Amino acid sequence: PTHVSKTRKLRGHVWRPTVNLDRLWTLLPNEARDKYLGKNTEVAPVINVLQSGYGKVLGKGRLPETPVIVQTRYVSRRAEEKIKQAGGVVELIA
Amino acid sequence: QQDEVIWQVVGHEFCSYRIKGEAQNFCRNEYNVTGLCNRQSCPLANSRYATVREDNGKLYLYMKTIERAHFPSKLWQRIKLSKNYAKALEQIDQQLLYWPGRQIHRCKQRLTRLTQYLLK
Amino acid sequence: VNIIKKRTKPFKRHQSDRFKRVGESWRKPRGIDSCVRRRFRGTISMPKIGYGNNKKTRYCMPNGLKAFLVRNVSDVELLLMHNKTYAAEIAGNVSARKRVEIVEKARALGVKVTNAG
Amino acid sequence: TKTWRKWHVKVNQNEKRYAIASAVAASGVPSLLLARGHRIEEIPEVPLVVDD
Amino acid sequence: FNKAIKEMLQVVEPYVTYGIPNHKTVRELIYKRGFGKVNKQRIPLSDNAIIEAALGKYSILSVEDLIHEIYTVGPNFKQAANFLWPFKLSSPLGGWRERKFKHFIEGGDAGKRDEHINGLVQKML
Amino acid sequence: RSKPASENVYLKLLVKLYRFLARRTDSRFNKAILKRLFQSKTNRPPISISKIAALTSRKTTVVVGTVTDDERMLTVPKLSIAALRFTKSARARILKAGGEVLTLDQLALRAPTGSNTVLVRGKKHAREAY
RNA sequence: GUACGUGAAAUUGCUGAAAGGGAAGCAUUGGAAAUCAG
RNA sequence: UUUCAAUGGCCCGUCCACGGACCAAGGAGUCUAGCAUCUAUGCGAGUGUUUGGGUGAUGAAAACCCAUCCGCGAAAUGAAAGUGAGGUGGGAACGCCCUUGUGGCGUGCACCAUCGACCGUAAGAGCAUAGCUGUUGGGACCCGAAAGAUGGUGAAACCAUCUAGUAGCUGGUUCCUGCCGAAGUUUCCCUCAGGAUAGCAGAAACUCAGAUCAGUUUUAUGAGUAUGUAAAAUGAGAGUUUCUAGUGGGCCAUUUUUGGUAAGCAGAACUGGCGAUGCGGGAUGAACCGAACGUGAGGUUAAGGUGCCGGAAUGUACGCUC
RNA sequence: GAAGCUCAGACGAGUAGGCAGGCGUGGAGGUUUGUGACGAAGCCUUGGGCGUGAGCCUGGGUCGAACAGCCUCUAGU
RNA sequence: GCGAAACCACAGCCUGGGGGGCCAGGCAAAAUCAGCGG
Repeated sequence: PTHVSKTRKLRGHVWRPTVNLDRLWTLLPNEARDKYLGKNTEVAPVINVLQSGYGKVLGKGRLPETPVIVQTRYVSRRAEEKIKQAGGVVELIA
Repeated sequence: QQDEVIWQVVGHEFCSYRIKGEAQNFCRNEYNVTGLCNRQSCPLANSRYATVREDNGKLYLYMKTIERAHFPSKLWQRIKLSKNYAKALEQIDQQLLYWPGRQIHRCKQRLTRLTQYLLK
Repeated sequence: VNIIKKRTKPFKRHQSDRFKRVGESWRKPRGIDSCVRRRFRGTISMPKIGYGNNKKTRYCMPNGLKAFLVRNVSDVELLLMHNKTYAAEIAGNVSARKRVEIVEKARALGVKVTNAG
Repeated sequence: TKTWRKWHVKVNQNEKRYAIASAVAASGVPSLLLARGHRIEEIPEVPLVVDD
Repeated sequence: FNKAIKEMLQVVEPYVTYGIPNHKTVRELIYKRGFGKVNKQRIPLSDNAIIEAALGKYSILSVEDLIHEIYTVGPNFKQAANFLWPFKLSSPLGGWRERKFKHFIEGGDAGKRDEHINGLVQKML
Repeated sequence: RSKPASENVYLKLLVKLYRFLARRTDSRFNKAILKRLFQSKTNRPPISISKIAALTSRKTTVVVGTVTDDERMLTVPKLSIAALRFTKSARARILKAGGEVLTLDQLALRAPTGSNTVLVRGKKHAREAY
């Protein structure tokens, strides 16, 4: 815009990405949330955090109490026990 | 969507009926009653209106409604007046009594100068 | 309401008289000792907003009508509402055939034409 | 004048689609059609659909 | 006119002439030049409703009550005189003494001239 | 600011509606809303659905600005919100899981004087480097 | 009319009008003459 | 329009000096990359299609659609292994009263605080685009300096390139009106030039309807007619945190003042006004006397004046002088 | 024309700088059922009108083929 | 008969006061030729 300029009005004057437990349940499809969360079923979900872009899970947030299996390359010391009272286990990738 | 959002499009600056002059602006639309870019005048802007025009030594009034406002072919309803001047004033104002009467003055004014044009 | 113009004579640029290269059009001086900019005695007068004319009588000819420029007859039909306050002015390039159409139409509509001749 | 001026301008694809939806919707308001300049005082109805 | 105004008018002694107004001078000034600071505006006292709408709390209703509160210097002198926009007077009819900027006692026209303000304000209206 | 800096024609309708309410009622709600419609985008930061849920359980909720969504929280309470805009995720969560969403023109129809409405705001920090 | 579309200004010649005693130019206000409008 | 009369009017730009014989055309803050702020638009824990692929028969270099990736954000901290997250006060708005109201009563967003904790977290706010402005780099607003380098042509000079070489500097820099409007100086840091913080000028976001301020003076003093201090008169709505310009010259006159002498002086501290300012008077005038300026009408003044030039008493009264 | 209308009061110097609103220039998209050999654009004029202003419109003359108002885009303005 | 160029803000009378332009005075008649100061 050379019409609105100031010269116009001057003419004439001189690799470990992080995820947390609060976000953990969102990585799973919205459909299976409605059939694994809040329902007592023998089969537990699998949340392969690796296959979404993270290598480590951190301990932020609270946990819904459904036992859940989480696949991670890495896990915080205070992340893994938080899922223990949640009933799930960390499964470590080779 | 409705009369005010259409107003801020057709009315305010760009239309195919606007004439901006030395310090003000007119409204070329035939169905206008003042010739000015005003809400109480612009039909593109507003719902039902009434205004008069001249044809070959004769006058005609145009009217519109709201249920029909989406069907432009028969949107305007015309009535032909070819009897007399003072009769035309009464034929117009009588049909707009159930109608808000703020613009009866403008309507009655228009017939007079249309009649004056026929004389002159 | 009548007309009063706060000033009739135009504004001429300083030294416009002295030089042909200096136009007869107003440019505000920028010198820091310019007697014209410092508004000395007997110097030319700089335009101010104080000279502005009355709002109710602005853009009005000495007969109280605002000049509306007319190109064809469909423009004169617009002045139908405002014959008592606007004067129709014919555009300067309208041919002789159209010009008489406009003047005759304006005469029928009772709209004054500034340059009917 | 150089040839490596900025000739083309990036626009978010979403506001491109907002613009089309807005302009399509405005294509279905008879009043907006008249100001745009279309002599459709005798068009049967808006939007004017025709047989296949 | 109190003790805190004695020195008020000594520091600007050469710039002001001040004196004691009689009844007539106080009367004419408000009647002919009476503008009340209303809503931060200089509205003339065209009628008593303007004063009441502004000074109703202080039991001041009409101009004369306002004149009375001024002349007698009542309990509400501060609010009334603060409500009075500084009177804008005209350069006196007939002019001043030649050397206007000397002290009045010395043949000038500055400073305390006592009652003679009542002989001057007539020229200034 | 006497008018918003946006050429949004729909915003000028909200201001026009809420310029009428500002001068024609004693509702201090209306004056507050009208002033906040004038403020820029930087001064109308987003509020979250969760934060609203916390603030209601800590009445129609009114926030000028946007109401985003919080994916961290799962089961949304019943809420009645009225905001300038809603993100698609937030609107689905409020509507499907419980209550309903409103708008400032509807909210004026509901509570022209703002009776029984809570006027929340979002953390005005942006980046805040130091 | 080939010194060729339009043909500005500086610049010059004539014609008409006007003023000019060691400046002119300009400004405000009016007269005189010229001219225009409503 | 032209001329005439009355009053007025130093030649413009630039920094005395330099430029200007006259005219027409040309002629200077541009494009672009990065960054920063602000406003708008789209979306929102996301966001960005335009490297590509698809597709487009009618302008197919456009529009339209999209796969995997990737950028920024979604978590920090340590140098690194590694590890890796409240209640009190006010307070915006609402409800509530007693019966208005006041006030009380709840409710408390933002934010501010105190007073608390968790490893910065504490219920994420960004991403893209366009615009404005600032700044840095590119020829970098336009013009302009003495050398040099390469490769040549003559007999060190010459020629075309590098080359739009180098600027701390010189000169110029193009339309109008309106609003607001300074500093012209302390502070420090500082090898060097400067850098500063502050003040003056603004723009946005938030408190009390205040006894909150004041180039003011009082009240009370205490001490030495003065001095400072704290605590009624008068006026005014007073505030604050955040950033962004411009400025840090000098001249004139007063106060003391110590050092001075044919006599000037010499030196500070201090105060103003001019510096950005026309106007009346002083015959003429940078600082003197008046007065701060929209465009006009009438009235009336200031300083200065009333013999004539010259608007206004060849006024009144009492005196001195050849 | 809610960007409007209406009542009221105060204020008007202004360099550095700060701030808003407008006038003109070449091209682009849209629009005006726009102007034109019955004379476009230009140019001239002791012709007129408008605006505080940049500027605009017009009468007459000259002239011969294209031009403009409005909303917006762009700059070798 | 042929026929330049430098140069050119505008010009050109002196005394006194602040220089040729300002203030107060003295004066003030065209057009020109020749020698020649500043």
